[PDB]
Order: sequence, then C-alpha cells, then structure tokens
Amino acid sequence: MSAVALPRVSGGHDEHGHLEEFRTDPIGLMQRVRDECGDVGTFQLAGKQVVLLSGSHANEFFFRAGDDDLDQAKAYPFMTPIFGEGVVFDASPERRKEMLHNAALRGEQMKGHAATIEDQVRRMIADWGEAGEIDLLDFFAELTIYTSSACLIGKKFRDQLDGRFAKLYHELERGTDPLAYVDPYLPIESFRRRDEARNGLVALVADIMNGRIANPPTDKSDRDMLDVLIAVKAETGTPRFSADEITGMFISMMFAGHHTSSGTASWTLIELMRHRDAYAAVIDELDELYGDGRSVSFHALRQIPQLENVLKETLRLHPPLIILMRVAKGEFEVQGHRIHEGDLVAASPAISNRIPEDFPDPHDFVPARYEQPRQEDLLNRWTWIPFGAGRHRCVGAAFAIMQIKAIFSVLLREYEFEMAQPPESYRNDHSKMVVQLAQPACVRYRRRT
Ligand code: HEM
Ligand SMILES: c1ccc(-c2cnc[nH]2)cc1
Repeated sequence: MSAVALPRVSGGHDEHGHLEEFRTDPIGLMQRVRDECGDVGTFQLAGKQVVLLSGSHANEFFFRAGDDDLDQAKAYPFMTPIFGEGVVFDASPERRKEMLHNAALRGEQMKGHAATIEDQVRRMIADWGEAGEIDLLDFFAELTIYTSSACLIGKKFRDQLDGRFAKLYHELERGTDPLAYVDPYLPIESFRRRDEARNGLVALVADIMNGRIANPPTDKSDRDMLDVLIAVKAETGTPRFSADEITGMFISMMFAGHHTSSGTASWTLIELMRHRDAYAAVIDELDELYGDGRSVSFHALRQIPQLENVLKETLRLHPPLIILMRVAKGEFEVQGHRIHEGDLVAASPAISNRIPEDFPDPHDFVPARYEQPRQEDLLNRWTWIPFGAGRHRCVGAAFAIMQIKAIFSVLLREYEFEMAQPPESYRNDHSKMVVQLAQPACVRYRRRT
C-alpha cells in the first residue's frame, strides 16, 4: 500500500490548499490545526505539506533537531530573492550565516551599539518638538533602519542613508508573500515590487560608492565596512565587488534584525500605552535607574526589570516570527505520527506562546509572569519561543533586547505617549511571511515635565 495520512486540518479547498487562508489568517489557521489535530497536524501550503508541531514535546523535537535532521537552510525560500545571488565572502553555508551577524554581535561591541542606538533615537526624535503625532510603523521601521545599519555596517554608512532606504527595504520585506513556497520568482505584483525595491537599494549604494570615490575627505579615518569592500581589487586591479554584491550583503546583514526590532518596538509601545499601570511602573523605574547618572550604553546592557518584563510579554503575545520552518531530511516519529523527508516541518511561536496550560490567561498582558518568582519564559523552555530555541535559537536575542532597552530608555524619558486611535485597532499585517505592523498606527507624544 502506501503511508498512513497524518491528521489534516479542515478547510484548504482553495487553489493552493491552505495557502490562501495562511495569507489572510495564518494564526487562526495554525490554531485550528492544533485544536483539531493536536500536537502534530498538517495543512497544505500549495504543493507542500506542512507538519505543524505544537506543545512542549513536539516543539522540543523541533528545536533540538540537528541541521541534518530538520534542515533550516532551504525552509525560507522567500529570502532567496532578497539576499540575492551575489557572492562576497565565499564560504560554507553555515559560515555565510555566521559572517552576517557574528562580528557585530560580539559582547564587547554591545556597549558601543547601545550608545549608537541612543544617538539614532535622539536624532530620530530631534524634530519632534513639544507635541505631535507619529505612525509607529513609519517611525520604528525607519528608526530601526538607522540602528541596524549604523551598528552592523557602520555609522559613516548610516549617515549617508535617509528615509528612501527605509521605504525600499520595507518593500523588500513585503516581497515575501506565502506564494514564495510555490516559487519566489512568480509573476506576482508583490514579487515585482520586491525586485524593483532591491534594485533601488543597489542604486542607493552605488550612489554612495561613487560619492566616496570622488570625495573621500576626512582625517583619513573613520573608514567603514563599505570603504573596505570598495578598496578590494581583483588580481587585475579592477574593483572586485559590484554594488549589487555589496548591497546584497548589507541587505542580508540587517534583514533579520530589522522587521523584528521594528515590530517589537512598536508593540512594546502599544502594550505600554494599553496598560498605563505597567507604563507608569516602567517610567518610575527608568527615572530612578538613570538617577545614578550613568549612560544608556551602561544601563541598556544591564537589568531594567519592569521594561524587560513588558518586552518579554510583548514578545509572547506578538512574536515577530509567528512560524518557524524546517525541511525534513529523513523520517522521524513524533507522537506516533511520522514525518517524511521532504516534509516541511514547522513550529509556531504565535500559537505556542499562548498555550493555555503553559501560560495562565494566555491572552492577557501580564509582565509579572517573568518576575523572579514566576519566570514563565524560563520554565516553559519549549513553548515560550519568541526567539525560537535549541540549535537555531536567535543569536541576536541579546542585541535585540539591549536595543529595546536603549530605545525606550530615551523615548520614555523624553516623551509621553498616548494612542490616537482605539487600543483594539492596532494590529499586524500577516499577509506576508514577514509580519509587519499594519497601518494606521497613530500615536500622540508630548514632552515630559
Ligand atoms: C526581538 C527581535 C527578534 C526576534 C523575536 C527574533 C526571533 C528569532 C527566532 C524565533 C529565530 C529562530 C528561527 C528558526 O528556528 O528557524 C531566530 C533566528 C535567528 N535570528 Fe533572530 N530574532 C530577533 C532579532 C534578531 C537580530 C537583531 C538578529 C541579528 C543581529 C537576529 C539574528 C538571527 C539569526 C542569525 C538567526 C538564525 C540562528 C540559527 O539558525 O542558528 N535576530 N530569531
Ligand atoms: C527568515 C527566517 C528568519 C528570519 C529572522 C531571524 N531573526 C529575525 N528574523 C528572517 C527571515
């Protein structure tokens, strides 16, 4: 005969099975898989079967699985066109990923990054005046382009960037419609805007490169990563790297941290405004903490409990990545259910972070869950997964947390924020593999004191 069918969730009778629903309501769909199927259930994503695992036992299998068992490498095909075919530092598949963020993520670099991040925020709110309104996506998306580029590539580089880079990068991120699992190069409008956006980014970098070659003045110093790549010559004296190759690398370096930090910063603010009591606790803590006269570069690397717990709760309720993917490289049994090589295996932070048994009143904002006595994040090692877990746990976790600390250490002490629309109107756009805060997301601010 053949192989036993795995539990399959209801619906999925559209052109690409469950793909359409995954686009309009991925969380509702993934939740229905768990409700109907249990810890192991499936849904059809175009021609691919997704084995969605949930619960502590199945998640453990998922996160502890080695690269040889559940391959993460080709589990996110929507990234292929974004990163590009460009090749700067040719090395192993694991090497390439390391080179992207390892250097800048060094602990010894953290202090500097916090100072850089503080500078980026003050610069971003420099023209805010006494009072006004902003849109969280516009503000945070752009801000994080500045923090990401300045920290990962260099300050000199960020100083040559402006809103254009952010607008284009945003289009890049929107070029991740689920249809990417069919083919990331399909004749889709979003995919075309993606390719065009990328081309626009390459052009912005080419302009910078040209500008630097013509006029490189300064104290003959401050030379950043772009300067080094520009100066690299091939054996004949010709520049070795094109603007595309360089841009492709820069894009790759700041991608992971951009959509995540932008959305997480937005939701942190949203949850603080939604819960004035937590907001007030954070302010008191911030004013009291910085009362020692130490800098953000000092405090952002150290304990700021109230804010951190708000952040953790914000991440539990609004995990930037609502689904994690792998490609099975063999057969494995998980609770009597068999996974076959070629199967897309997934885990969902969106779903797992709200399992009723692991997180009392999973739908409520309770930063106290992470307080010393409770520590629900640490106790549920396989289900509190905003940063994933196991072998592929987010290597940028420390940086991201420090960044949030740094950003709000400035924002919450300079301005007071209030929602300019109904608290329930703030929502995410889950139509793309890369979750983005949906607009409008209007917020009012006013100088404190
Ligand atoms: C609070 C914001 C962030 C969240 C919620 C987050 C979340 C995650 C999650 C859930 C994973 C696991 C993916 C998988 O299992 O396939 C992951 C992986 C990863 N993240 Fe993040 N991340 C954040 C920020 C960052 C930043 C800022 C960087 C770069 C400095 C980064 C770099 C990475 C890398 C390189 C991996 C792959 C690790 C590996 O496969 O070994 N992340 N992240
Ligand atoms: C595809 C897979 C993972 C990521 C990511 C990791 N950390 C933040 N985003 C972004 C795209």
